[PDB]
Amino acid sequence: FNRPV
Amino acid sequence: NNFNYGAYHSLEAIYHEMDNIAADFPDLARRVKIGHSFENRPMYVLKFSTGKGVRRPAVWLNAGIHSREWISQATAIWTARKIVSDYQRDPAITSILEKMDIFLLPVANPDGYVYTQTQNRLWRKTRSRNPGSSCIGADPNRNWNASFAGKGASDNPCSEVYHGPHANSEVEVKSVVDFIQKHGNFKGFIDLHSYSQLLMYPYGYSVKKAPDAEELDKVARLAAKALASVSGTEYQVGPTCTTVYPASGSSIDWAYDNGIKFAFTFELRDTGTYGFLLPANQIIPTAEETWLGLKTIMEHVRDNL
Ligand SMILES: *[C@@H]1O[C@H](CO)[C@@H](O)[C@H](O)[C@H]1NC(C)=O
Ligand SMILES: N[C@@H](CC(=O)O)C(=O)O
Ligand SMILES: [Zn+2]
Repeated sequence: FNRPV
Repeated sequence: NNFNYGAYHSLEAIYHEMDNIAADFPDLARRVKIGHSFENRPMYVLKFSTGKGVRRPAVWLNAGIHSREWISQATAIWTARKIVSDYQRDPAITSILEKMDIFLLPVANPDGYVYTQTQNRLWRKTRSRNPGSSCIGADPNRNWNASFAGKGASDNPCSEVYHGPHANSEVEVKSVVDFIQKHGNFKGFIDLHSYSQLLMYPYGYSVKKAPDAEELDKVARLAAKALASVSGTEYQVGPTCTTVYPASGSSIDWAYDNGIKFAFTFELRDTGTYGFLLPANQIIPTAEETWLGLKTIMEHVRDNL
């Protein structure tokens, strides 16, 4: 992924 | 009634359905205001309880702390309906409720959620003002007093992981901290996020082993196996830091460091095909499988009581 979850 | 659990909904619609659940099952479910958001929206939980004991053990179920993770609030409101529907129809949830209260917070960041519905679907943070900055909001899941301002957070208010000026600076987080502290006797704290299909336990702020790691991993693995039994959805299990990334100031690390033993984060569906933008037709399948995971964890709390 490229952004936090 | 008139609430489609297979659709995404407005904050007002969710709060209305919570009121409907409390009204329809008044001896089991009660809606409790625990605080308010930065923009003065109420924060509401549902408490499910069958006993008038004092100091009854409790579990806290948290969702929607990151506003773009819409499957979390949708899964939470479905879970509210599932608990009331299945009480006295399923011995598992009935005996869970026999022994413990359940508190459910479907929208832990109401201002962010409204923002995702009206302005920017990918908003993550709160909507609090940052003096000296035009950037808005702090990451509520870096704002807890658990190695605050440690790894995986930022001092920069423009960051998606900005921790805020001090622990509990976000009133949405302070509200939950204050309620749990006053109420007492929490045995579980489960935080629902998305996405990645992960079931994790402490710690995010350090690689050190939680004293209860062996048990938490065993329980998470059983829960993942139960979750996979519904439709085959596979989850990975482990401590936050190595299973997703370092993250300080997170909710489950604060709960565990404050003595709440069964502290878990779910990262719900999917694994990146749609990411945060999970289609509505996956809400009920996600919520159905997640329920067997949540039930497994709560069965374990029950069996320790
Ligand atoms: C955070 O926890 C630490 C534990 O060392 C304590 O000293 C402090 O009072 C807490 N801070 C806040 C703002 O709650
Ligand atoms: N794994 C983290 C995700 C995050 O806050 O970035 C959690 O516990 O929610
Ligand atoms: Zn999240």
